[PDB]
Formats: sequence, structure tokens, C-alpha cells
Amino acid sequence: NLDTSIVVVGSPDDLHVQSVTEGLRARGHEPYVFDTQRFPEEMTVSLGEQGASIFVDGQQIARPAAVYLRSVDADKAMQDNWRRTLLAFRERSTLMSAVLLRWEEAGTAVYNSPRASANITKPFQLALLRDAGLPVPRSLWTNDPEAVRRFHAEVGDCIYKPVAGGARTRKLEAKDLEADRIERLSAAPVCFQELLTGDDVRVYVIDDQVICALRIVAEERIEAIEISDEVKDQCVRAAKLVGLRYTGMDIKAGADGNYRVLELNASAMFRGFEGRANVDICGPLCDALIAQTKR
Amino acid sequence: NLDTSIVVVGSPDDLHVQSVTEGLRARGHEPYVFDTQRFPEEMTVSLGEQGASIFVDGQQIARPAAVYLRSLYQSPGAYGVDADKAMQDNWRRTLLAFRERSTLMSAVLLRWEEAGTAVYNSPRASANITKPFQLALLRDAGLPVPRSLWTNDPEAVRRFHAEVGDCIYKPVAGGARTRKLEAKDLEADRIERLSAAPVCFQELLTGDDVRVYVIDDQVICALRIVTDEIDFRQAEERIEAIEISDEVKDQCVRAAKLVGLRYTGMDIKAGADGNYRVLELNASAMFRGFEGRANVDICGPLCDALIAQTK
Amino acid sequence: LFIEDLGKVTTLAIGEE
Ligand SMILES: Nc1ncnc2c1ncn2[C@@H]1O[C@H](COP(=O)(O)OP(=O)(O)NP(=O)(O)O)[C@@H](O)[C@H]1O
Repeated sequence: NLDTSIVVVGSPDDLHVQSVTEGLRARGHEPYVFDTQRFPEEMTVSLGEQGASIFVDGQQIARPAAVYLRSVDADKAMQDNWRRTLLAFRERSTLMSAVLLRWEEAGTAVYNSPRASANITKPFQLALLRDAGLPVPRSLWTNDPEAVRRFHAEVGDCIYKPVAGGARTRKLEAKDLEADRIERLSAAPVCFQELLTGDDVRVYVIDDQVICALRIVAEERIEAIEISDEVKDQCVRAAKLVGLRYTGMDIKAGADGNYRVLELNASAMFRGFEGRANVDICGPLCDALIAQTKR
Repeated sequence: NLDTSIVVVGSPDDLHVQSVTEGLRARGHEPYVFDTQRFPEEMTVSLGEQGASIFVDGQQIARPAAVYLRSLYQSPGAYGVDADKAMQDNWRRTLLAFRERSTLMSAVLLRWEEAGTAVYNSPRASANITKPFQLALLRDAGLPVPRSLWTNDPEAVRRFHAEVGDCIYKPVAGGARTRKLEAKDLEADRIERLSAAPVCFQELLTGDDVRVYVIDDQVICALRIVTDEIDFRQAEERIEAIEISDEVKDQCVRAAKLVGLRYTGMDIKAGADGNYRVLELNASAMFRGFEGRANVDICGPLCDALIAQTK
Repeated sequence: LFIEDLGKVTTLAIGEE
């Protein structure tokens, strides 16, 4: 009845789900859309003990060819009984994650498999990259003020990111190293990094091939550029180390003109980069999703 | 200045953390106890960009030989975490704090495993431990499991019931006791509550539960648990070490390997035909109550496996 | 919840995970 060969996990209200579905339509494959936001209350999924017994809304969906994995009101529930609500969410999440893991084991090429979460833990991700020979910034995750005083003394001017991600990057200034200012991190760990003076670059990788790279120089004026094949090689290597099929990397150049990998993203956005630099991101992604169906 | 050759991850108030540290002392080794629950306030962690650059309370710990991973206490809803007041106060920032701690401690553990540390139950196995995937991995690998149905659709439940017969229901991921699927439960009124969350229905196996302990591809023992049905005023649990055929032993070892566990207490159960089906492998199984009621030594073999990594 | 006693509590039924 439906294709169930290429599956997009996410909400129809999502711009990226929309783009990917449009690119697959314009390419000849109307994809099945697993809108897991409907899971418990509206839609229905049933798993049997056999890995192929996966039934979504009555229709068996064992082994899709490829999956694009993109993605609540409960403050009352969390204040009335938080233990129960957290367990309920774990029941749901468990069944959904099981669907995805079953497909991956069946042979499905899941574009960004949740198994990558392990390798994606930032404080471990950068160590994976460096310990495999890739250029990464000198970094320090700590809640120890003396550690950060020594790190600053050794590397020089540096910056600090939130540990898990969300905020802007700020520069560590001498005023911050005082006892009053530096003591704050006694219970507020952040990530300190050598300050790279080059220009930020976002590079997209899909199936061991770079798609593009944009320097994001006032209004955003991100413009497409071209980089060496050495750094292309390093980027695809990084993506194969972390275990990602489609990644949007952040790399920054040092004063010496050499790039350092900053961070790979589990599922990077592109609707705002492809419009501001006039390159095609969703295109090559849909091409890969379809290419998997051949084999 | 500290022999971080063996590291026990867990709160020092955990009866199994205590049991393992005591075992290790009797063997001559002083374990380092890594209590993540004190992270922001009473512990110091510093990670460099290099996998070897790891500093806990000032000391460098690049690569322990072995780790016994009791618990990292990642969510406030775990076993050893008294987080009730904090969650009642501001549950959003408390979940934030637990996620912040977890990313760092998981980084530590993953760095260790990357360096070659023998992590007795590495956190990565979490992926394989999701039940609705674990049971299928086992089944498609040749091990018998119960006829199952994880679902939120009452019609699927009714048809599964009509196909199997007596059924039990239990949590998808865990957190409550399995019960017999009674007729009251199939009435629309309460079977329509599956729209709130799915549950696991299974064929009611009538045999006896058997807990098999596996450490490094070798079965330590197999304890049959019996509910003493004789006197109803005081039901007791009789646990007995029993011998299992080599077929069962090799199947248990294969399952432990498949999921990705070193130390595992897996629950199996026989059907009417008297043959075992695998119920579930645990990632941080307990063993004290079984040792006591069955007069077997599980902590000993664990401590020895840990110490064998240092050599 | 269909399993109403999911949250009723030191939850010990999750002590082996
Ligand atoms: N198919 C089944 N038939 C009969 N009893 C079962 C079945 N599956 C599980 N049980 C019972 O449940 C127990 C095993 O626990 P299990 O259901 O695997 O974990 P859980 O109770 O959900 N929580 P946890 O023990 O923390 O994993 C056994 O002692 C059985 O009595």
C-alpha cells in the first residue's frame, strides 16, 4: 500500500522533514513518514518476538531500505508524580528505539543510527578524534578552577562553550580568572578551548564524500568555499570514526592556516545554510537515501 | 599514589559495591571507588582533549585495568538516587543536572574502554539491552524466547491472546512486576489504556525461573527459584543451585556475548514442555540475595575475573 | 497507565539495571 522502503522519522510540521520529503518526491520516491509524535495516543506500533514482526498502524514494516532520522506538555505530570511520568516516557521511548535498532540490525541503512550517541558524547568525541590522529583544539572539560588557571597559562587566550551545547562561545578574559569569577565553575562545568583565530567553516559529509564547506563570516553572510583534499579526507575520516552517515561538522582554522575539527552533529540542520550560501544539501541526501534501495 | 588498577563505579553505600570492594581486599587489591553521585559538589573531574588526559580529584586515571560498573546514576529515577526533594522543587533543572553529569561520566567510561579497560558491562551495551530489540536479537540468533507482543493496540493484544492462551503483561523497559493477563484486563475500559504507553504481553510460561550467572564466557552457577506454595500464611522463596546441560550453558554464554556483557545475571524460564526460554539479560545484575539463599559464591568469581585483568 | 503500579514506591524493581 505504501512504499515503506524509505522512511523519514519525524513530524510533518518540521521544515527538514518537509524538505527531505519534497526532494524524494521530486526524485520519484514517495516516502513513508513515521510521525512518532503520534505514537501512544494516536498511531499504533506492535512488535513481535521476531525482528520482522514490526507493525505500524496495522501495516507490517520490517526492514526499510533507508531511514532519515530527524527526531511535551507534562509540567503537571512531572510535579504530581515525576517517577511515574519518567517511567512512562521510558516505556514509549524504549519501543520506538527498538523499532529503529531492529531495522538497523535487519540491514536498513539508518542515516544517523542512534548507536552513534555513544561515540557522540562530546568530551569523548573529541578524544576519539585526537587519539585517532585528527587535528582538534586543545580542550579542557573541568569543574576544577586550578585546572583552568593552568590550562589558560599554557595555551594562552582561550574560549569556553557550554558542556553539552546550547549557548554562544565566549572569550575567557583575565577578569574571569579571579577567585570570585573563576570559582563559579565549582559546580558549573564548561568546556575551555584554545582560541582559534581563523574563520568558522561548516562542512557536510554523506557516505564518505564531502558535499560543501561554507565560511560563515553584521548579518550572516555565509558563503560557499572549497578546501583541500587533505581536510576533505580528515572530515570523512572523522565521520567514519564517530559513526555518522550524514553529518554537519564545525571546523575552525588556527593562526597557522590549519583547520581543527570542532564538533560533529548527530543531525545537523541545513535549511538555513543552503539558502544563505546557495548550495544544495537536501539533494545529495535524498540521492543517498534512494541509492540505498538499489542495494 | 592510588592503585587505580581496579575501579568500582558506584556509591560506596551500594551493598554490591561493598561486597565487591571487600572481595577485592581479601585478594590483596584496593579498588578505587568512583562515586559519580558526588560529582558537582564533592568531586573534581578534568578531561583533556586526549583520551589519556583524565583527572579525578587531582589524580590522573588514564586506563584502569578493569572496571566493575554498578551504576552511573544517570537519571534521577535510578536505584541509588535520592533525588525526590530536588525533583519536586524544579524538575527541569534537576533533569538538566543529571544529563550534565551523565555526559561527563559516560565520557570517562568510554575513554577508559577505548584505552583498553575491561569494563565489566560497558555502557555501550545499553543499545543491545533495549528489551524489544534484545529478545529479537536472541530469537533470530537461535535462542528460544517467549511468544511476545510489545504494543499499544488492544486488537493486537486480543489476537495475540487468542493465538497463545494464558498470557502475562509486564513493562516494556521495566519497573513493575509481571502479572497474569486476567479477563478484567481485556475489557475495553482498561485495555484502552494502552494509548498512554505500550506494554509487553507474553505467553504464560509455567515452569520455574532459573537465574544463570555468566562471567567472561563461563557459567558460574544456575539457581532455580521456587515459590513455596505449601503454607499460604508465609510464602517463602527456596533457591537451589542446579545443574544445567552444557547446551544451556553454551546458549547462555552465546547470549551474553551477543548482547555485549561480561558479567550478566540472565533470567530464563521453562515452558510446559520443560524447556527453557530466555527471559532477559541484566546489565548490572544483583547477586547477594542469591548467594545467601542458595549458598553459592558469585562475588568471588567476579573479583577474580577483575583481578585477572591486572596481570 | 495500564500498569498503574508503575511508579508506586527506593524503586527496587529497577535495581538490576
Ligand atoms: N513469559 C513469562 N511467563 C511467566 N512469567 C514471566 C514471563 N516473563 C517474565 N516472567 C516473570 O518475571 C520475572 C522476570 O523478570 P522480568 O519480567 O524479566 O523483569 P521485570 O520484572 O520487568 N524488571 P527487572 O527484573 O528489573 O528486569 C520472572 O521471575 C517471571 O516470574
